[PDB]
Amino acid sequence: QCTGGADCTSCTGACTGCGNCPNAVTCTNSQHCVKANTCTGSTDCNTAQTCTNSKDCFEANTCTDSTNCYKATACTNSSGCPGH
Repeated sequence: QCTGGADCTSCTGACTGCGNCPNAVTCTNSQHCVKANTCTGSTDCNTAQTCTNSKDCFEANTCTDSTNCYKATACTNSSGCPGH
């Protein structure tokens, strides 16, 4: 269709397995959800409010299976969250 694989930087919707998006609001997985409202099993999460395996969950309230949870509330097996 447009977003499916490991390369986007083309569509302007939601990314689901690419690695590089333009102005998408969110992305499901991959590595390029920095300016997204919500990053799941991905990374770059400074604008979003949560993650599920992102290595940049700074402004995230929930982060499971991720690391570097700059100020988190719920953390189990993640890094940068309540524990360090």
